Amino acid sequence: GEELFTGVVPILVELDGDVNGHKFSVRGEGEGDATNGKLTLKFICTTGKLPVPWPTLVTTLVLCFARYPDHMKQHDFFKSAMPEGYVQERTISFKDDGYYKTRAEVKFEGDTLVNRIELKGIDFKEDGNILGHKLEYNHNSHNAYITADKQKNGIKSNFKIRHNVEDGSVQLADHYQQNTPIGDGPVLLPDNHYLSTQNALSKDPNEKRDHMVLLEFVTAAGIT
Repeated sequence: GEELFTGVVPILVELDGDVNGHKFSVRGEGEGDATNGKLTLKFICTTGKLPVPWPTLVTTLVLCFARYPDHMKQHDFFKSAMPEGYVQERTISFKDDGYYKTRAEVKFEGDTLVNRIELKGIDFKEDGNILGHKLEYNHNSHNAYITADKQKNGIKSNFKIRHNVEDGSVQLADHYQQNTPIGDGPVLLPDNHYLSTQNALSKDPNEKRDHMVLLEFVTAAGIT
C-alpha cells in the first residue's frame, strides 16, 4: 500500500464540471512525491475559458501524497486503500452564494495515480464572487482535521477555506468531505488528527490556454 509511494508517481487529473449550466473540463498532469509531501501539476481548461476562479477548485483537483510522519504511518487511510483506491465526495458551500457537489475516484491506473472528478455547481449568483471572478489568484495555508467514520469504513473531515476577495473581504467556503474505499481490502482507520497544507499558484510564461501551475505540500500531524 504505502509502498507504491516510495518514489515519484505520475499523476493525471480529469474533471468535468457544470456550474449553473456553465460546463467546462480541466486536465492536469504532473507528479507526486509522498516522502516529501510534494505535488507539482499543471492544469489546463481544455474547453477554453474557466467559468469559475481557479482557486475555488484547488481542493477538488490526491491526499494519498501527504507526508505521514513515521510515528503516524498507522493513520494513513489514503495510501492503505491503494491501488484499489478511494472515493472522495464533498459539498463545498460558499457563504452567501451557491455550492459545489463533487464526486471523485482516486485510484491507480497502470503506474499513474489518477484523479477523475465530476463537479456540479448549483445556485450561484451570476455576478457573485465565483461566477463574477472576484477572487485573488492565491490560496492560504490551512489545517483540516480528519476523523474516522467507522460506520462507512472511511474518514470524514469538515474544514473552512477562506478565499481572498479582490476587494479585501474574505469569501468563505465550507467543505464537508467523506472518503470510502473502492476495493474490499484492509483499510486503516486513523485517530483524530489533521493535515497541514500549503499552496503556491503560478502561471506558465509560454502557456496560452487558461491554466494553473500548482505546487502543493501536504503533511500530517496531531498524533504524539
